[PDB]
Amino acid sequence: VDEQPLENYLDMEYFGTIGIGTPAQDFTVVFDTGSSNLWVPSVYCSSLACTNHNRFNPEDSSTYQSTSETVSITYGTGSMTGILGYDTVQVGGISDTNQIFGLSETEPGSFLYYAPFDGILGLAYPSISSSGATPVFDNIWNQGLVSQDLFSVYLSADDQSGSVVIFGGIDSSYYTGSLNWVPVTVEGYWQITVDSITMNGEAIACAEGCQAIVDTGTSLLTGPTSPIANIQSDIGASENSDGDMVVSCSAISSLPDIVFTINGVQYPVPPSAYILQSEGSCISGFQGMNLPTESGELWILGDVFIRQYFTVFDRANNQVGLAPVA
Ligand SMILES: COC(=O)[C@H](C)NC(=O)[C@H](C)NC(=O)[C@H](Cc1ccccc1)OP(=O)(O)[C@H](CC(C)C)NC(=O)[C@@H](NC(=O)[C@@H](NC(=O)CC(C)C)C(C)C)C(C)C
Repeated sequence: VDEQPLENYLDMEYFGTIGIGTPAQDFTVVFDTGSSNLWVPSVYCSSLACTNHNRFNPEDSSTYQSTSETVSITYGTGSMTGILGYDTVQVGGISDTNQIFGLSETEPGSFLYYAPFDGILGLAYPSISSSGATPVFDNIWNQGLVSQDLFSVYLSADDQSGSVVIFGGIDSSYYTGSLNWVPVTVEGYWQITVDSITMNGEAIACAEGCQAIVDTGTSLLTGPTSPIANIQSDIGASENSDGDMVVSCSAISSLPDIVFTINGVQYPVPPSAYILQSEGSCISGFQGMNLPTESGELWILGDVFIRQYFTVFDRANNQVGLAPVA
Protein backbone atom coordinates (compact mmCIF):
# COMPACT_ATOMS: atom_id res chain seq x y z
CA VAL A 1 0.00 0.00 0.00
CA ASP A 2 2.77 2.47 1.06
CA GLU A 3 3.93 3.88 -2.35
CA GLN A 4 5.95 7.05 -2.97
CA PRO A 5 5.82 8.34 -6.62
CA LEU A 6 9.06 9.63 -8.03
CA GLU A 7 9.53 12.26 -10.73
CA ASN A 8 11.93 11.24 -13.55
CA TYR A 9 14.21 14.11 -14.63
CA LEU A 10 15.73 13.38 -18.08
CA ASP A 11 16.63 9.74 -17.13
CA MET A 12 19.39 11.30 -14.91
CA GLU A 13 17.74 11.91 -11.52
CA TYR A 14 14.69 10.65 -9.65
CA PHE A 15 13.12 12.52 -6.77
CA GLY A 16 9.96 12.66 -4.68
CA THR A 17 8.20 14.99 -2.27
CA ILE A 18 8.50 14.56 1.51
CA GLY A 19 6.98 16.59 4.34
CA ILE A 20 9.06 17.74 7.38
CA GLY A 21 7.65 19.36 10.52
CA THR A 22 4.26 20.29 12.02
CA PRO A 23 2.65 21.50 9.84
CA ALA A 24 4.55 19.91 6.95
CA GLN A 25 7.06 21.93 4.92
CA ASP A 26 7.46 20.17 1.53
CA PHE A 27 10.83 19.29 -0.07
CA THR A 28 11.92 17.25 -3.06
CA VAL A 29 14.59 14.63 -2.27
CA VAL A 30 16.61 12.11 -4.31
CA PHE A 31 15.84 8.63 -2.89
CA ASP A 32 19.41 7.51 -2.83
CA THR A 33 20.60 3.92 -2.16
CA GLY A 34 24.26 5.13 -2.39
CA SER A 35 24.11 7.12 0.89
CA SER A 36 22.38 7.02 4.30
CA ASN A 37 21.70 10.60 5.46
CA LEU A 38 18.56 12.68 5.20
CA TRP A 39 19.19 16.35 4.70
CA VAL A 40 17.31 19.39 3.33
CA PRO A 41 18.30 23.13 2.87
CA SER A 42 17.53 25.37 5.84
CA VAL A 43 17.35 29.08 6.84
CA TYR A 44 20.89 28.74 8.28
CA CYS A 45 22.21 28.36 4.72
CA SER A 46 23.32 31.35 2.63
CA SER A 47 25.07 29.42 -0.20
CA LEU A 48 23.91 30.03 -3.79
CA ALA A 49 22.13 26.63 -3.94
CA CYS A 50 20.20 27.47 -0.74
CA THR A 51 18.79 30.67 -2.29
CA ASN A 52 16.87 28.93 -5.12
CA HIS A 53 15.67 25.81 -3.22
CA ASN A 54 13.10 25.24 -0.43
CA ARG A 55 14.57 26.00 3.02
CA PHE A 56 13.50 24.34 6.27
CA ASN A 57 12.45 26.88 8.88
CA PRO A 58 12.77 25.28 12.42
CA GLU A 59 10.80 28.11 14.08
CA ASP A 60 7.65 27.20 12.11
CA SER A 61 7.52 23.57 13.38
CA SER A 62 5.84 22.71 16.71
CA THR A 63 7.65 19.34 16.74
CA TYR A 64 11.26 20.41 15.99
CA GLN A 65 13.97 19.45 18.49
CA SER A 66 17.47 20.98 18.20
CA THR A 67 20.83 19.33 18.75
CA SER A 68 24.38 20.74 19.18
CA GLU A 69 25.78 18.25 16.56
CA THR A 70 26.88 18.80 12.98
CA VAL A 71 27.09 16.76 9.78
CA SER A 72 29.38 16.98 6.77
CA ILE A 73 28.61 14.85 3.69
CA THR A 74 30.63 14.56 0.46
CA TYR A 75 29.20 12.91 -2.65
CA GLY A 76 30.73 12.06 -6.07
CA THR A 77 28.86 15.23 -7.22
CA GLY A 78 28.06 17.79 -4.51
CA SER A 79 28.68 18.34 -0.78
CA MET A 80 26.98 19.83 2.26
CA THR A 81 27.57 20.81 5.86
CA GLY A 82 24.75 21.23 8.32
CA ILE A 83 23.33 20.88 11.76
CA LEU A 84 21.34 17.86 12.97
CA GLY A 85 17.81 18.25 14.28
CA TYR A 86 14.82 15.97 14.99
CA ASP A 87 11.31 16.23 13.54
CA THR A 88 8.48 14.26 11.87
CA VAL A 89 9.20 13.20 8.30
CA GLN A 90 6.21 12.28 6.05
CA VAL A 91 7.35 9.80 3.41
CA GLY A 92 5.46 7.16 1.40
CA GLY A 93 2.29 7.71 3.52
CA ILE A 94 4.28 7.01 6.72
CA SER A 95 4.58 9.52 9.60
CA ASP A 96 8.24 8.90 10.57
CA THR A 97 8.29 10.54 14.02
CA ASN A 98 11.54 11.57 15.82
CA GLN A 99 13.66 11.48 12.69
CA ILE A 100 17.17 12.94 12.83
CA PHE A 101 18.11 14.90 9.70
CA GLY A 102 20.55 17.53 8.48
CA LEU A 103 19.57 21.18 8.11
CA SER A 104 22.12 22.55 5.59
CA GLU A 105 24.48 25.43 6.47
CA THR A 106 26.70 25.29 3.38
CA GLU A 107 26.07 23.72 -0.03
CA PRO A 108 29.12 24.83 -2.08
CA GLY A 109 29.45 24.72 -5.86
CA SER A 110 27.57 24.87 -9.15
CA PHE A 111 26.05 21.30 -9.07
CA LEU A 112 23.52 21.78 -6.20
CA TYR A 113 22.49 25.24 -7.62
CA TYR A 114 21.34 23.74 -10.99
CA ALA A 115 19.88 20.49 -9.53
CA PRO A 116 16.00 20.31 -9.49
CA PHE A 117 15.85 18.57 -6.05
CA ASP A 118 16.18 20.25 -2.59
CA GLY A 119 17.88 17.38 -0.66
CA ILE A 120 18.78 13.67 -0.37
CA LEU A 121 17.04 10.83 1.49
CA GLY A 122 19.66 8.14 1.90
CA LEU A 123 18.50 4.48 1.84
CA ALA A 124 21.77 2.56 2.58
CA TYR A 125 23.07 1.04 5.89
CA PRO A 126 23.68 3.05 9.17
CA SER A 127 27.39 2.14 9.10
CA ILE A 128 28.12 4.67 6.33
CA SER A 129 25.87 7.41 7.80
CA SER A 130 27.69 10.68 8.52
CA SER A 131 27.77 11.57 12.23
CA GLY A 132 26.07 8.14 12.82
CA ALA A 133 22.66 9.76 12.13
CA THR A 134 19.83 7.15 12.03
CA PRO A 135 18.73 6.69 8.35
CA VAL A 136 15.01 7.18 7.56
CA PHE A 137 14.28 3.48 6.77
CA ASP A 138 16.04 2.27 9.96
CA ASN A 139 13.92 4.69 12.02
CA ILE A 140 10.65 3.60 10.26
CA TRP A 141 11.50 -0.08 10.99
CA ASN A 142 12.67 0.54 14.59
CA GLN A 143 9.30 2.22 15.29
CA GLY A 144 7.29 -0.75 13.85
CA LEU A 145 5.80 1.42 11.04
CA VAL A 146 6.14 -1.25 8.32
CA SER A 147 5.71 -5.05 8.64
CA GLN A 148 8.26 -6.04 6.02
CA ASP A 149 11.80 -4.77 6.54
CA LEU A 150 12.31 -4.10 2.84
CA PHE A 151 11.66 -1.50 0.15
CA SER A 152 11.52 -1.81 -3.63
CA VAL A 153 12.29 0.58 -6.45
CA TYR A 154 10.83 0.91 -9.92
CA LEU A 155 12.50 3.53 -12.10
CA SER A 156 10.75 4.49 -15.36
CA ALA A 157 12.41 5.03 -18.76
CA ASP A 158 12.36 7.85 -21.40
CA ASP A 159 11.07 10.59 -19.02
CA GLN A 160 7.82 8.66 -18.32
CA SER A 161 5.74 9.01 -15.14
CA GLY A 162 5.31 5.87 -12.96
CA SER A 163 8.62 5.59 -11.04
CA VAL A 164 7.93 4.51 -7.44
CA VAL A 165 9.63 3.59 -4.18
CA ILE A 166 7.56 1.03 -2.25
CA PHE A 167 8.19 1.01 1.52
CA GLY A 168 7.62 -2.30 3.31
CA GLY A 169 6.40 -4.17 0.23
CA ILE A 170 6.74 -5.51 -3.31
CA ASP A 171 4.45 -5.08 -6.29
CA SER A 172 4.74 -8.01 -8.73
CA SER A 173 3.00 -6.00 -11.50
CA TYR A 174 6.38 -4.25 -12.13
CA TYR A 175 8.43 -7.33 -13.03
CA THR A 176 8.37 -10.51 -15.07
CA GLY A 177 9.22 -13.96 -13.67
CA SER A 178 10.39 -14.39 -10.07
CA LEU A 179 12.88 -12.41 -8.01
CA ASN A 180 16.49 -13.61 -8.00
CA TRP A 181 18.04 -13.05 -4.56
CA VAL A 182 21.64 -11.81 -4.22
CA PRO A 183 23.50 -11.53 -0.86
CA VAL A 184 24.98 -8.23 0.27
CA THR A 185 28.73 -8.84 0.65
CA VAL A 186 29.51 -5.83 2.84
CA GLU A 187 26.82 -3.98 4.84
CA GLY A 188 27.42 -0.26 4.06
CA TYR A 189 26.24 0.44 0.56
CA TRP A 190 23.98 -2.16 -1.10
CA GLN A 191 27.11 -4.05 -2.15
CA ILE A 192 27.16 -7.24 -4.21
CA THR A 193 29.54 -9.43 -6.25
CA VAL A 194 29.48 -9.22 -10.05
CA ASP A 195 30.85 -12.57 -11.34
CA SER A 196 31.80 -11.11 -14.76
CA ILE A 197 31.04 -8.47 -17.41
CA THR A 198 30.81 -10.03 -20.85
CA MET A 199 30.19 -9.07 -24.50
CA ASN A 200 29.75 -11.82 -27.15
CA GLY A 201 30.82 -14.49 -24.58
CA GLU A 202 34.12 -12.67 -23.83
CA ALA A 203 34.94 -10.94 -20.50
CA ILE A 204 35.50 -7.22 -21.15
CA ALA A 205 35.93 -6.42 -17.46
CA CYS A 206 35.81 -8.15 -14.07
CA ALA A 207 36.89 -11.55 -15.50
CA GLU A 208 37.30 -13.13 -12.02
CA GLY A 209 34.60 -11.10 -10.27
CA CYS A 210 34.34 -7.63 -8.73
CA GLN A 211 32.45 -5.60 -6.13
CA ALA A 212 29.48 -3.46 -7.17
CA ILE A 213 26.88 -1.25 -5.47
CA VAL A 214 23.21 -0.87 -6.47
CA ASP A 215 22.85 2.92 -6.44
CA THR A 216 19.64 4.74 -7.35
CA GLY A 217 21.42 8.09 -6.93
CA THR A 218 24.03 7.50 -9.67
CA SER A 219 22.92 8.13 -13.30
CA LEU A 220 25.40 5.96 -15.20
CA LEU A 221 27.24 2.63 -14.97
CA THR A 222 30.50 3.56 -13.26
CA GLY A 223 33.69 1.57 -12.74
CA PRO A 224 37.49 2.01 -12.22
CA THR A 225 39.05 4.18 -14.95
CA SER A 226 41.16 1.45 -16.65
CA PRO A 227 38.42 -1.29 -17.21
CA ILE A 228 36.02 1.50 -18.34
CA ALA A 229 38.58 2.74 -20.94
CA ASN A 230 38.42 -0.81 -22.40
CA ILE A 231 34.57 -0.84 -22.37
CA GLN A 232 34.61 2.58 -24.17
CA SER A 233 36.82 1.22 -27.04
CA ASP A 234 34.67 -1.95 -27.31
CA ILE A 235 31.44 0.04 -27.92
CA GLY A 236 33.11 2.58 -30.27
CA ALA A 237 32.95 5.63 -27.96
CA SER A 238 35.20 8.51 -28.94
CA GLU A 239 36.13 11.49 -26.78
CA ASN A 240 34.56 14.58 -28.38
CA SER A 241 35.79 18.21 -28.40
CA ASP A 242 33.48 19.33 -25.52
CA GLY A 243 34.34 16.59 -22.92
CA ASP A 244 31.65 13.96 -23.78
CA MET A 245 32.14 10.26 -24.63
CA VAL A 246 30.08 9.96 -27.81
CA VAL A 247 28.76 7.13 -29.94
CA SER A 248 26.95 7.39 -33.31
CA CYS A 249 23.19 7.00 -32.66
CA SER A 250 23.14 4.86 -35.86
CA ALA A 251 25.32 2.20 -34.14
CA ILE A 252 22.72 1.18 -31.44
CA SER A 253 21.23 -1.27 -34.00
CA SER A 254 24.56 -3.17 -34.51
CA LEU A 255 26.02 -3.31 -30.94
CA PRO A 256 25.63 -6.45 -28.72
CA ASP A 257 24.24 -6.57 -25.16
CA ILE A 258 26.71 -6.20 -22.28
CA VAL A 259 25.95 -8.93 -19.76
CA PHE A 260 26.40 -8.53 -16.02
CA THR A 261 26.48 -12.02 -14.43
CA ILE A 262 25.37 -11.78 -10.77
CA ASN A 263 25.21 -14.96 -8.60
CA GLY A 264 25.47 -17.11 -11.75
CA VAL A 265 22.44 -15.38 -13.38
CA GLN A 266 22.80 -13.27 -16.60
CA TYR A 267 21.52 -9.65 -16.58
CA PRO A 268 21.85 -8.27 -20.16
CA VAL A 269 21.94 -4.49 -20.68
CA PRO A 270 20.89 -3.73 -24.32
CA PRO A 271 22.58 -0.90 -26.39
CA SER A 272 19.26 1.02 -26.24
CA ALA A 273 19.91 1.27 -22.44
CA TYR A 274 23.70 1.65 -22.25
CA ILE A 275 23.80 4.27 -25.07
CA LEU A 276 21.96 7.38 -23.92
CA GLN A 277 20.24 10.06 -26.06
CA SER A 278 21.13 13.38 -24.52
CA GLU A 279 20.67 16.67 -26.34
CA GLY A 280 20.89 15.58 -29.99
CA SER A 281 23.90 13.27 -29.77
CA CYS A 282 24.33 9.80 -28.32
CA ILE A 283 26.59 9.26 -25.26
CA SER A 284 28.11 6.25 -23.48
CA GLY A 285 26.27 5.11 -20.28
CA PHE A 286 29.71 4.12 -18.87
CA GLN A 287 31.69 6.53 -16.71
CA GLY A 288 35.24 6.14 -15.42
CA MET A 289 35.62 6.76 -11.67
CA ASN A 290 38.00 5.37 -9.03
CA LEU A 291 36.14 4.73 -5.75
CA PRO A 292 38.70 2.91 -3.51
CA THR A 293 37.60 0.70 -0.65
CA GLU A 294 38.94 -2.33 1.28
CA SER A 295 37.05 -4.88 -0.94
CA GLY A 296 38.48 -3.35 -4.14
CA GLU A 297 37.60 -0.52 -6.48
CA LEU A 298 33.81 -0.35 -6.70
CA TRP A 299 31.60 -0.52 -9.70
CA ILE A 300 28.31 1.41 -9.53
CA LEU A 301 25.24 -0.16 -11.00
CA GLY A 302 23.43 3.16 -11.39
CA ASP A 303 20.13 4.14 -13.04
CA VAL A 304 21.11 2.66 -16.44
CA PHE A 305 21.00 -0.82 -14.77
CA ILE A 306 18.05 -0.24 -12.36
CA ARG A 307 15.70 0.88 -15.20
CA GLN A 308 16.16 -2.61 -16.70
CA TYR A 309 15.69 -4.52 -13.41
CA PHE A 310 13.07 -3.96 -10.67
CA THR A 311 15.11 -3.87 -7.46
CA VAL A 312 14.16 -5.07 -3.98
CA PHE A 313 16.35 -4.03 -1.01
CA ASP A 314 15.85 -6.56 1.81
CA ARG A 315 17.12 -5.45 5.24
CA ALA A 316 15.65 -8.52 7.11
CA ASN A 317 17.91 -10.95 5.21
CA ASN A 318 20.59 -8.52 3.85
CA GLN A 319 19.86 -9.34 0.19
CA VAL A 320 19.06 -7.54 -3.10
CA GLY A 321 16.20 -8.92 -5.28
CA LEU A 322 16.36 -8.46 -9.09
CA ALA A 323 13.90 -9.20 -11.92
CA PRO A 324 13.41 -7.75 -15.46
CA VAL A 325 10.90 -4.87 -15.60
CA ALA A 326 7.46 -5.65 -17.11
C1 LIG B 1 31.93 6.80 4.09
O1 LIG B 1 32.49 7.01 2.77
C2 LIG B 1 32.27 8.27 2.09
O2 LIG B 1 31.91 8.89 3.10
C3 LIG B 1 32.33 8.98 0.72
C4 LIG B 1 33.17 10.26 0.84
N1 LIG B 1 30.99 9.35 0.22
C5 LIG B 1 29.93 8.53 0.19
O3 LIG B 1 29.95 7.35 0.45
C6 LIG B 1 28.64 9.18 -0.25
C7 LIG B 1 27.71 9.23 0.95
N2 LIG B 1 28.01 8.46 -1.39
C8 LIG B 1 28.26 8.83 -2.64
O4 LIG B 1 28.94 9.79 -2.97
C9 LIG B 1 27.79 7.83 -3.77
C10 LIG B 1 28.80 7.06 -4.71
C11 LIG B 1 29.88 6.39 -3.87
C12 LIG B 1 29.75 5.02 -3.52
C13 LIG B 1 30.83 4.37 -2.90
C14 LIG B 1 32.01 5.08 -2.60
C15 LIG B 1 32.13 6.46 -2.94
C16 LIG B 1 31.07 7.11 -3.58
O5 LIG B 1 27.00 8.56 -4.72
P1 LIG B 1 25.42 8.94 -4.60
O6 LIG B 1 24.66 7.99 -5.42
O7 LIG B 1 24.95 9.11 -3.21
C17 LIG B 1 25.16 10.59 -5.34
C18 LIG B 1 23.72 11.12 -5.19
C19 LIG B 1 23.54 12.46 -5.92
C20 LIG B 1 24.27 13.61 -5.21
C21 LIG B 1 22.05 12.77 -6.01
N3 LIG B 1 25.58 10.44 -6.74
C22 LIG B 1 26.78 10.84 -7.19
O8 LIG B 1 27.52 11.58 -6.55
C23 LIG B 1 27.04 10.55 -8.68
N4 LIG B 1 26.42 11.62 -9.47
C24 LIG B 1 25.54 11.37 -10.44
O9 LIG B 1 25.43 10.26 -10.96
C25 LIG B 1 24.85 12.64 -10.98
N5 LIG B 1 24.86 12.66 -12.46
C26 LIG B 1 25.99 12.76 -13.16
O10 LIG B 1 27.00 13.32 -12.75
C27 LIG B 1 25.93 12.20 -14.58
C28 LIG B 1 26.08 13.27 -15.67
C29 LIG B 1 24.75 14.00 -15.90
C30 LIG B 1 26.57 12.61 -16.96
C31 LIG B 1 23.47 12.80 -10.29
C32 LIG B 1 22.84 14.13 -10.68
C33 LIG B 1 22.46 11.67 -10.55
C34 LIG B 1 28.53 10.41 -8.99
C35 LIG B 1 29.11 9.20 -8.24
C36 LIG B 1 28.79 10.23 -10.49
